[PDB]
Amino acid sequence: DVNPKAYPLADAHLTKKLLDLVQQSCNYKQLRKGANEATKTLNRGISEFIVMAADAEPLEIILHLPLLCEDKNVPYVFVRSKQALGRACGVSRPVIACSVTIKEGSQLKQQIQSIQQSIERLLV
Amino acid sequence: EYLVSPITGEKIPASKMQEHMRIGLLDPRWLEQRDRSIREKQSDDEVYAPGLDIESSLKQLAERRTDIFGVEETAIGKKIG
Amino acid sequence: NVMLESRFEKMYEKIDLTLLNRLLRLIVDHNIADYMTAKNNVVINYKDM
Amino acid sequence: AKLWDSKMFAEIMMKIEEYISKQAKASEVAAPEYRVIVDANNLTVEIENELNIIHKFIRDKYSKRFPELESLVPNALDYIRTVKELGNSLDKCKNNENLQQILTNATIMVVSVTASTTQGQQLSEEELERLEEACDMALELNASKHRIYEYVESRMSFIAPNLSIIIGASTAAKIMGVAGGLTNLSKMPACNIMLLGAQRKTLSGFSSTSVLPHTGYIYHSDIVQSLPPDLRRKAARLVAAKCTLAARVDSFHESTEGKVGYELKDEIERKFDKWQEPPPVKQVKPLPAPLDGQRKKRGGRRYRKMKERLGLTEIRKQANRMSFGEIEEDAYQEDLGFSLGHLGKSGSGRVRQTQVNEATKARISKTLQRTLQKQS
Repeated sequence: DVNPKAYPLADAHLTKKLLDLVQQSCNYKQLRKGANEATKTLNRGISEFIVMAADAEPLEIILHLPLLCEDKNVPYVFVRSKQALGRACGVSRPVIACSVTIKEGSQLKQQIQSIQQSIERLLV
Repeated sequence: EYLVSPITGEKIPASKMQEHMRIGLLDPRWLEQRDRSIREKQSDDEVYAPGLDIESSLKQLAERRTDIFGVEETAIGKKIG
Repeated sequence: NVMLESRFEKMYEKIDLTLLNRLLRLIVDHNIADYMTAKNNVVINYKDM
Repeated sequence: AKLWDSKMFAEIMMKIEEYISKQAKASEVAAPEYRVIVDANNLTVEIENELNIIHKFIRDKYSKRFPELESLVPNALDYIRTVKELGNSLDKCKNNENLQQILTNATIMVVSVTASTTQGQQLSEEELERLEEACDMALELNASKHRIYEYVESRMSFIAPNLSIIIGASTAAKIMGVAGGLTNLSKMPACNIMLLGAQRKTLSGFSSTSVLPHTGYIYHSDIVQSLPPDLRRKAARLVAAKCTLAARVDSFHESTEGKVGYELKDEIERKFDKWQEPPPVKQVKPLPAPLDGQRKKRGGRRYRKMKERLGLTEIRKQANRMSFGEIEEDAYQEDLGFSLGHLGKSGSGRVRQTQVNEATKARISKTLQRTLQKQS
């Protein structure tokens, strides 16, 4: 199965919703790909939420992101596939961490808030 | 772990997403270009002499050039010594 | 009275860039002098060299 | 008042924790050793944040004597050593003294030349004594930092076993100390890690390429420096990315054997070999055989535009005509025989001058236009 270290793992419905929102954010120029860009967004406090994969090997290369999310008060979730997450980001290469940035006046704000509420009530 | 194919509508195991997508969108222009290239490089006549012929030519040159090769030195064109 | 005519041998090839820059600071802005002196520190190409 | 008062407390704490570090080193060769490493790595940050304050204080104090040396020597330690060596007497033969070890020869001649026209007054004896006291304190702090780095480098096989494999313990010690901790190192993007330890070295009448910019400890690591200089930037980027991965693995104390580190080092070596791979055999393209058969070429808008561009123009049609027996006058010294022909000359048959055809106007390439747009 999946690594137990990724405890806030989303189910199929939330996985589909998260991938759809990630694709929409990519279309709106509101997404950052890669763990390094996710870390940069977290340090600058311009991240709505962080989506990271559960197939990263080793998973410890992105387990620092939950700590930064807790420090910066940003929701985070784990998806079951690093290949579908990359495809949602618009990149054929697998992506193990994507960050949805904050853009004032964006039409995705309501969907972003709904996804944040869904994620923040799923970790435990 | 079957993901629906966005190009054909079928289902492939997730272990073969990237390869199926790369192969699925492979232009037949690549096939015809490769066939053309295969036809060209397997039909051009060799321009330079083969290796044994090169060695034989160099041996003849050494025989007829004693100012460069050999022990004794005859004239430029002579072969006796 | 004596007439002396000569040349500064290897005048261009022996110009130190640091000293030239520092002497150029005296007559032009430090930004212009730095541009002119850094311009002489470029890769020189000739075919495959 | 404050920095001087806090200096004694910082020195006392550093001495106590250095005695603890020496005791730990003796014991190695319930007070676990990991807490000792954490204390030493926080000591590195404290020493850095005291050394920069001391350097700022010296810079403010020494600015009365030789205000320009701060720009010539941006490095804090080099600044302190230089102001110690020169002191109040700038022209005291110190130029050929230990300065050659402190500074590069080019910046040595630059600072000597600048000191030739210092326009700065001498410093009082109390100002002197304070300056040498601050310099001695800074040098002692640097020595303590070197001791702490040596101790941490001696223990890098346990705290960061994976990252030790890639760049070695020395570079590991330097990056861990400058980052502020293994945890701080992990919570940092690979782009920032590559610039760890970088110095804004002054360029003295040279291009910014000659004085390697945006290069840190990783760029000067053994594996990165072993490549040809034309590939060292990509090597530094790749090694920094893999070191960031290893640090993230190490901060969770996973793969303590070093399996992740060995895999990352093998990947780095494979990529380096691929960059060093000899070029493949490339076929020679023969000359096309001459052809005399008729070839049909399409027309249309594109053909019309190419015909308009390459086609003969009235200004060029008239410049190709030379009058018979009308010996003109030379209009270009640098190239004789050159003439405008019938352009603006009698016998052309045209009262008014021909206008410039705008279709022949000069224009730049599409890729060149893209580069110009990017430059903006």
